[PDB]
Amino acid sequence: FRKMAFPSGKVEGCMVQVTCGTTTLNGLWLDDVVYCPRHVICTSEDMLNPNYEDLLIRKSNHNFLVQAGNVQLRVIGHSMQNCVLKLKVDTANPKTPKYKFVRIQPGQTFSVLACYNGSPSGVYQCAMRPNFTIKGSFLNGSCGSVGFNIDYDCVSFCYMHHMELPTGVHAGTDLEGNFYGPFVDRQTAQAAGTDTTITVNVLAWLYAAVINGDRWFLNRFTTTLNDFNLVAMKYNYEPLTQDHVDILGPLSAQTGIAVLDMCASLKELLQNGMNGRTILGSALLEDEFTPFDVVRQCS
Amino acid sequence: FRKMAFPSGKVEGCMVQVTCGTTTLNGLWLDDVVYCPRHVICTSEDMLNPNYEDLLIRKSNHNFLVQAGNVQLRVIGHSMQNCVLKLKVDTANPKTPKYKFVRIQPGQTFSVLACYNGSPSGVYQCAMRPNFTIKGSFLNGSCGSVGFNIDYDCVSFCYMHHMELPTGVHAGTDLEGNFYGPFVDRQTAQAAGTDTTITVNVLAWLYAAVINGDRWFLNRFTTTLNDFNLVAMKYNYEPLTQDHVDILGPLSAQTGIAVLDMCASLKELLQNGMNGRTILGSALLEDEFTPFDVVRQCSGV
Ligand SMILES: *[C@H](O)[C@H](C[C@@H]1CCNC1=O)NC(=O)[C@H](CC(C)C)NC(=O)OCc1ccccc1
Ligand SMILES: *[C@H](O)[C@H](C[C@@H]1CCNC1=O)NC(=O)[C@H](CC(C)C)NC(=O)OCc1ccccc1
Repeated sequence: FRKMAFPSGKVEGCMVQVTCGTTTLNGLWLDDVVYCPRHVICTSEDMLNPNYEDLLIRKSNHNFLVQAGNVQLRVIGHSMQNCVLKLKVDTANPKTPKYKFVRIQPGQTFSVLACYNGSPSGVYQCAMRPNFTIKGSFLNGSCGSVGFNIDYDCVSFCYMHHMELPTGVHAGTDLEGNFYGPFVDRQTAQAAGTDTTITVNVLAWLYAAVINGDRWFLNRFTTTLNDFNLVAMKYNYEPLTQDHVDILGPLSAQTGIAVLDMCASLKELLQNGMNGRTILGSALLEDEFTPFDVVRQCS
Repeated sequence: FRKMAFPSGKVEGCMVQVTCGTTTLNGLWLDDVVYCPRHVICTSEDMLNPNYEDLLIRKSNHNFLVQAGNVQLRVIGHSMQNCVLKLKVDTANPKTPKYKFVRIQPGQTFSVLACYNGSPSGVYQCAMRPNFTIKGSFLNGSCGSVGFNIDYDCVSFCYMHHMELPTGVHAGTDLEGNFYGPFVDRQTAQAAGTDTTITVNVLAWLYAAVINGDRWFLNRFTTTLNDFNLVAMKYNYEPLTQDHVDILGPLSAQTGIAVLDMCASLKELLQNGMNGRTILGSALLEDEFTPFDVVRQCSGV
């Protein structure tokens, strides 16, 4: 049982490099449009406090240098949608997959294809934290890298990278240009809300540990849904809903452990700690596997 | 600090399915050759105790179904090389990347593209353990999935998947069909040797901590390589090779911390524990990041 990302080939064929003056970042080329973060139009001084509409009206098509590998693509239009710039190009990307733009909810997961200068560097799995940050691995020049899920050949784009907070976590937008969370695309120190742990994910991962022959944390105690949620909230865990309990149904049926029995197990785990033991090789309770992630990997 | 796979697109374009009778696994299509585990030619019952030379005698080119998606590739020749089958097909794969076949050492990492029915399913980072197993995530029908590194557009294939051991770890071959470790492709009870911690990777991880400012564990001592190796073995840590000292060179230069000084720091951690302190926010010493993985992630490679 490992943190597993989607194969990135369908997205790799869409990455390009976008340059305006001195600033370089990545763009997503679908059909005849290139999507990228709007702060590519900023100089260093601009970034500190930009007025984007005012900055954008002063740009021409030829201020945008888009490169797909060695080939320049000619920009023939441009518009702005929220924090995302849409560059109309004179060539259609032949490698455009079947795709959709989706806005994901907190606790959901996706794969990130980290890119620099329009070239893919690495792929890894992330979750949208409840405070709408993501614990990523991004360096300078990674903006415009996207997050995605893949279902039967259709790529669901859910994230585009824009920045790193002073705490080292990351913030971005959906493909419509709207930030996840209370962040803005300005070069200013920004704090996130207090993060919480994704409870339904922790339970899914505890079920993964059982499917893989680890049971040390189980007990014979029981709990009601409301009594578990009281303890969970006390420990900065998100509430468990009945929808979550249902979503865990297959994992419960597979292992024969009722959801509320696994809740009792996690409650003890939260109140006693792990006593220096590990679960699936982890000294901490892991919350970036969804129930579907566990099912996909285990079955 | 997270495990990051290589982008998998160059390998995805090479995955096909190979069927004999009812047995289907994955194959690797490079130029006009398809590489796959030789037990594709086994029936359910023949896997218990297979005679591969005799099983292959009864096979002809026309007994092999090679498909890229639903499109059949005609097999025009077959041979066995160690535990892999090489199927000559009549079409050169137009998506063949620049590539090499390499045999990796214990402790080296690679990305695995897990495939089923020749269809890629996920990608994750693995390390070759010192007992020559990998802690993989594989299901029925994953055999023939490959593990690989990429350097400057050249894909180095290092692993092809063949089996699961009773402890739940996995075993396989290089792309010349030579098993890593002392395993055989027979459905027999086999057991991985006792595992050990990958010292060179723990050291890499200590350097990564130092690069990020977490350096409380740096002590005022040093040690010789031989003295360190003798103590490390007492803690179930691998001995260091001369090549291990050399691949730590770049991190040693970047931090100004001598490799043998860092060794003496790790020794103190082994003899006294961490005293309830963390390193990169972990209470456990991590051993599946190589020196290259640390560099690759701190740079924009
Ligand atoms: C895009 O390549 C870049 C990604 C950052 C670079 C460092 N790690 C990343 O993920 N984005 C920015 O540099 C971004 C641009 C703004 C105009 C949105 N700025 C940023 O991330 O700095 C945030 C920050 C500002 C001031 C203090 C502390 C952090
Ligand atoms: C090839 O797809 C398969 C991979 C196994 C399937 C379960 N998880 C895996 O990694 N390899 C075999 O089935 C292999 C074939 C022999 C000729 C080497 N046998 C094997 O792995 O035996 C152990 C085992 C078999 C079936 C389920 C679980 C373990």
